[PDB]
Amino acid sequence: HWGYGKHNGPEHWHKDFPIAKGERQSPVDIDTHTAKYDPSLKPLSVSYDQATSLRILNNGHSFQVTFDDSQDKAVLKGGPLDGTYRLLQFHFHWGSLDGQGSEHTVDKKKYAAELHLVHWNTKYGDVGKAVQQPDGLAVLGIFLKVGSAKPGLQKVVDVLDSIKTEGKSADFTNFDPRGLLPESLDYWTYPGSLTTPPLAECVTWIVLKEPISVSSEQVVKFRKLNFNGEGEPEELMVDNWRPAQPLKNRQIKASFK
Ligand SMILES: Cc1cccc(-c2nn3c(c2-c2ccnc(Nc4ccc(S(N)(=O)=O)cc4)c2)CC(C)(C)C3)n1
Ligand SMILES: [Zn+2]
Repeated sequence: HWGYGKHNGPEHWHKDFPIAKGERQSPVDIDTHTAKYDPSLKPLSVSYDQATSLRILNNGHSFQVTFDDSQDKAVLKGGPLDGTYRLLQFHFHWGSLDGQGSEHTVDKKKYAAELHLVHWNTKYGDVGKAVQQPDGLAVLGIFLKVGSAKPGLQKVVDVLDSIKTEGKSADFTNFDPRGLLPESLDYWTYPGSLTTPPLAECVTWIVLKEPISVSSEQVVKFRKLNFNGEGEPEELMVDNWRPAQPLKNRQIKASFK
C-alpha cells in the first residue's frame, strides 16, 4: 500500500506508522560543520571475507541482495557499536536523475544513489527481535555519484533484467560485497530509524564520507526496474528515497578530524 508517489509516499506514511513523526527518524541532513569529531569512536571493522550471498530480489520498493546470517560470517563491529552485527542484506535508493536519489544528504547535497548494508545485533538472536530494540540494527550507508564504473557492482547490474517486477527473484551466490566499499572508512554516526515502513527506531547509522563512483550505464539499469508486479501498469522504480527528517535532539558524530 505504501510507496513513493503522490498518494502513498513519505508524507502519507505517518497514518499507518505514527512513528514517522518520532524523535529519531532517518534519513537526516548531515551538516558537516556542526558534526563534531569524537576521538572516542573506534575505527570501523568491516569483515566481509566470508560473506555468503543467497538471492537477489525485487521487493516493490528496491532490489536487495540477501545473505546467510545463521552464523558470524560477514560482520560489522567497532566504530560506535557494542558487540557484533551480522550482515543480512543490502539494497539501494536512487533517483530519476543524477542530482537526487540519496536518502542522507551532506550539507543539503543529494547524491545519485545510496547503498544500505543492513546488519543486526547478534545479542538479540534474530533480526525480528533486533528491530524491536534501540540498538538492534546497524546500517552502513554509502553514497553513489556518477562518474567511472564500479567494477564490483557490475555483477548486480547484469542480473537486474531478470528481476524487473515486484515479486521476482534469482539466485545470486558468490557475490563479494567488499567490491562496493570505498577506500576510506571515515564516517558519521547518529541514532535513527529504518527509512521504509515500519520506520522502527532501531538503527545505529554509520554513513561513510567517501562516495563510490558508478557509471551512468550502471545507474540507468537501476532506473529500468519497476515498482509494479508483472501485469500491472508499468511504473518505473525511481525516486525510492525518503527525504531528510528533523534531527530533533540528536548529535551527529564524525570519526575523523
Ligand atoms: C528479513 C527478515 C527476517 C526476519 C524478520 C524480518 C522482519 N520482520 N519484521 C520486520 C522485519 C525486518 C527485519 C529487518 N529489516 C527490515 N526492514 C528494513 C531494513 C533496512 C531499512 S533501511 N532503508 O533503513 O536500510 C529499512 C527497512 C524489516 C519488521 C516488522 C517488525 C514489521 C516485522 N525480516
Ligand atoms: Zn535503505
